[PDB]
Amino acid sequence: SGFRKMAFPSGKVEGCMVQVTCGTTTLNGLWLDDVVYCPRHVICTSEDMLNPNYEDLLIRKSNHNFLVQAGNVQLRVIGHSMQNCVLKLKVDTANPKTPKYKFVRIQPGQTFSVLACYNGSPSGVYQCAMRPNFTIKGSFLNGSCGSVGFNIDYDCVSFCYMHHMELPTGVHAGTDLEGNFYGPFVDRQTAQAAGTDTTITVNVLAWLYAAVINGDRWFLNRFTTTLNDFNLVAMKYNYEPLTQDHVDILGPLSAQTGIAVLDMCASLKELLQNGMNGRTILGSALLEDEFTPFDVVRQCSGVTFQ
Amino acid sequence: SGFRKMAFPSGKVEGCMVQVTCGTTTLNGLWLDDVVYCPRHVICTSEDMLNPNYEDLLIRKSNHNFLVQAGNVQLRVIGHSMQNCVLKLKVDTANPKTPKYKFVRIQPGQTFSVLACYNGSPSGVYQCAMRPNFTIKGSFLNGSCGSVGFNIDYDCVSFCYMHHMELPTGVHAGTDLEGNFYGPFVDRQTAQAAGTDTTITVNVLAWLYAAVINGDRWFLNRFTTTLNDFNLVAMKYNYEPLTQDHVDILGPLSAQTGIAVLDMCASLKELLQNGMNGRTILGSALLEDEFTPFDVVRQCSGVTFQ
Ligand SMILES: *C(=N)[C@@H](NC(=O)[C@@H]1[C@@H]2[C@H](CN1C(=O)[C@H](NC(=O)C(F)(F)F)C(C)(C)C)C2(C)C)c1cncc2ccccc12
Ligand SMILES: *C(=N)[C@@H](NC(=O)[C@@H]1[C@@H]2[C@H](CN1C(=O)[C@H](NC(=O)C(F)(F)F)C(C)(C)C)C2(C)C)c1cncc2ccccc12
Repeated sequence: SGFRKMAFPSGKVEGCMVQVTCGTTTLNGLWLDDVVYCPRHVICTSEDMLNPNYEDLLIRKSNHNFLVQAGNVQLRVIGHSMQNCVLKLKVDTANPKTPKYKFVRIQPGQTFSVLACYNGSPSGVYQCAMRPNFTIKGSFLNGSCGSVGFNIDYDCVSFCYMHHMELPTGVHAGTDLEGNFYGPFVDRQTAQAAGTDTTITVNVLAWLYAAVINGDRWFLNRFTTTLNDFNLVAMKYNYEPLTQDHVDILGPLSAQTGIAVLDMCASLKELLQNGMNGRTILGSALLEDEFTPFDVVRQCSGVTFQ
Repeated sequence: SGFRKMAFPSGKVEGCMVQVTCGTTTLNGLWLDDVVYCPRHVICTSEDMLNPNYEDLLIRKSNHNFLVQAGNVQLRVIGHSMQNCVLKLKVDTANPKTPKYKFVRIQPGQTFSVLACYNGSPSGVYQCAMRPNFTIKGSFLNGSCGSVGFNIDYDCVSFCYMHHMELPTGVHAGTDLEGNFYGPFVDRQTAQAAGTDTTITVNVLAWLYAAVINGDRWFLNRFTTTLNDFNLVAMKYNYEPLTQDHVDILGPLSAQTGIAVLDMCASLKELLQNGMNGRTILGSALLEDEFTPFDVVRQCSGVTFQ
């Protein structure tokens, strides 16, 4: 038992991280087979990143303007192209550590692990969710651009996120691995801001099931509610609506605990209307929304990856 | 910016995890050079683990009673011995993935990363602290015995923890890598229980500094206090005493924020006496004590590992 915000083992991704330098900008790249992926704003300078034209900036570059460092070895760039907001740097060596991988785009509400990197060297790993407003509440400093987010499904790394920028509220925005931003953010230095967020209702319910599984039951009650009457309460507390597909996804957890999904919604209603009254759930005094039903089954049942 | 509970990249440790089977018990082992380390209770059976004599149990075992699985390869055990509560299984192959490593024993209050494993396959990574009562609040199921806790200092893995058991409150107990338990726990199935815990004061203060660095300042005040008058409040709220060495360790963070350590203690006093009044700090409605001053400097400055 116990419940922790748990990331995937990062080894398979560590072997893909490299350092990309262009001009006086250094950031991280992702080396798979003979391609290095990195944020296109690497080709910009301080006065470029105000309002850049990336097609213009890139045509003025040469293969030799890109320095790729794989640990303490020199990768020769033999080609370069832009794909949306990422650069693809063709190099003369295939990464021998290339795992089986996919490029997938995730939904707000889903989670992934982040391997934060600086100068191509991995620094730490942690678990994030894609917020409903398409930002992520990450932990990122100067130099961290190009760190990636991923999930692991058996032996295959599904890359879903590459870091590009920090917004004024301290949250982070980036792209999928085909270079398409999550949310309405652009890789240029405007006054852009996050925009209003919501709480991920199905995840909160999943985490309440994790708490029951781990022995926290004080918030349970004999009450029930209808889906429609629950969603009225959700809207007022800026939770997002619960759908029948969410109820279905919570079925296994419902079955395992014997607590009907709509019964747990009634528990959530009461928590939203009364608060917790000085008590905690799974070591938190807040309702946690960054665990999916999958994450909970994973950790409260024990699946591995090879 | 941002602040996350961040673990070390796990790759260097993933390459050391193996599966150890003896009888009908399977758990995890740690393979360094030509030795596999694992909890000694692997040699016990259901009726053995009540009150075992491990010297008796081990003399009745042979090298061939230990099955060591390194992925999908067979390691031949060529020797076995007991060192306190761990077994050392001499195998006929040195682990080619052996990192530079040390065996260190940590202090309550210090943190480490855990690579939870099942059947020798790594499942997830997360960050824990050694509680003042020598337990850890981990996330561990059947089969997870022998997963290890570690820190990384540049390229060298300092192993500090190997998992042995879950206590009735759902918290976890284990040993250092020389087999000596943390705390007053034994690898036998008694009625043993955690014992009373305290909050790690210096860590809370460090985390308050992380919050200031990240823009949370609402809990700051013009008040100050003396170390003695702070420690009077700490005792009443079951925080542990703050020492002058703690004040010194918090110096860099103090300097960086311009908030004197004793000023931040006065802020902590007020938080303990008034609570937070519906506000949050770094996304928490509780005072967090599982980040050390080092962890905070690490994440709010950006050190890597190679
Ligand atoms: C990458 N290592 C770094 N981010 C950038 O360099 C991007 C890049 C340039 C500015 N930028 C930013 O993240 C923002 N800028 C913005 O315009 C904003 F707010 F997103 F709209 C700054 C935080 C630097 C002002 C362009 C082309 C958008 C990076 C990544 N994560 C965190 C972080 C923290 C501090 C400095 C740089 C950071
Ligand atoms: C290892 N994979 C497993 N732990 C054990 O097998 C140890 C081992 C036997 C019993 N044990 C336990 O962790 C406790 N037993 C206790 O006696 C206690 F509470 F610690 F005092 C049980 C939780 C199984 C009752 C001995 C020799 C102490 C393990 C490790 N982590 C979690 C976990 C959860 C469920 C089952 C087994 C678990």
